[PDB]
Amino acid sequence: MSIITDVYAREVLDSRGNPTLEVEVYTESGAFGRGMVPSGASTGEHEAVELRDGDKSRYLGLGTQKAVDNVNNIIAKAIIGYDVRDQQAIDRAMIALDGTPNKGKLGANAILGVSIAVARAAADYLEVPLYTYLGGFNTKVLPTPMMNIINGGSHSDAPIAFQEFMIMPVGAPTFKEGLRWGAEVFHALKKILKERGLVTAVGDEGGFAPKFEGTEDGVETILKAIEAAGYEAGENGIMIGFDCASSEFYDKERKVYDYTKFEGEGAAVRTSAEQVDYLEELVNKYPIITIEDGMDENDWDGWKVLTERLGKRVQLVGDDFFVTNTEYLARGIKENAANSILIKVNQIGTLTETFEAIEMAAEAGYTAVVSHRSGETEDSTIADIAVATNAGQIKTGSLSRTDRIAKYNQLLRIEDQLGEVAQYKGIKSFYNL
Repeated sequence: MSIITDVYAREVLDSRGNPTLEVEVYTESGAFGRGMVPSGASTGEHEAVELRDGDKSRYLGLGTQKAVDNVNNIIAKAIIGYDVRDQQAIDRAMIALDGTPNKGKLGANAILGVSIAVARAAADYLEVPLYTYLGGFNTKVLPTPMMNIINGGSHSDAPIAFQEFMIMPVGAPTFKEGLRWGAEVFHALKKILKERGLVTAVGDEGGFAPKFEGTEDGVETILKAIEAAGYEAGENGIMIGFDCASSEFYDKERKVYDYTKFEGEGAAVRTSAEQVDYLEELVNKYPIITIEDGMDENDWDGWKVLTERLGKRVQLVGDDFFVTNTEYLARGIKENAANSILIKVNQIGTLTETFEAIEMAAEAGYTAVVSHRSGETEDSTIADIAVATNAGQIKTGSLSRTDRIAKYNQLLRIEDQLGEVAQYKGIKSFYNL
């Protein structure tokens, strides 16, 4: 009755028009779950591998017919017959079935698709909301969102090194209001960009990549839009964060942060020690609450110095530093590097391992920030994961494009359902600080 009778994958498209897959799970009783998988770029060899077809005549080699076949031909027969509620047993079964460390045989996308589909089918079976199924009875914290409002780095032609600039409505009373604050600042910013004759078309995540003069111009324009929408810049209103993605401009063989990469030949070329100083400059100069990948993915002492210097004032998120991998998170914790981790579900491949990463972080006093990918789908599972774990934060995009807005809407539904029980922690989300 609760027993899984069908597991079926198919090829669909992500928010960038590139193939991905979805899986559907049915129980004998007819309970249904669908899991869609986002795109996963790979950073190193120590991460779940998304399986692509490689046939360059078709979708530029980005097809997923192989992963789909793996679900239908290998995984389905293995998993069919399990109770839909045995999430852990099922995920482990799939890890063993693949038998390789990076889930490269069956594909991390095939495995995750099934993991999510089973969880959602289980919730449907039990007739409870997904966050309840994942987290148990004590789910209640709506996440303070960090919203990608301006893009730099490779996602831009402006002389800015940092990949993302985000706003966080840490001063809002509820998620619903916080979401409105973000939306309003976003519309004010669009208005400001039009006035300056800058481009208001959006990137993968719904933000702008305007031809600013440099990093200071960008930040100051965000501050402009924050004031224009009528909110405070600070802990009582809206604060700012970075995804530096500094690995993208780290010279491995010179061991220095080379800004000329993205900011032209006048740009600074900084040693780790100087990288930490520049970040500190910005933190003193601006209402910065969070900084992601401020150091290089393998610059472990650089991370240690940064954490020593700002770790008590600022959230420091390891994204490529940790790649949702508890082996790396464990070392960060031991070595006092970072105080936050970016959780990308498909960077690891199962919900079970995902939640293990979230718990390891939390128990070390680190925050876990559930994250979108560049290629998204109409799925909003990470909304439920964020609430399920009372994580307190989420990173799921700017305030346009349904590939982002779907998560925000789902969060609205969850808040609405929790009623008086819902909590929004704002600045108190940062228990790592």
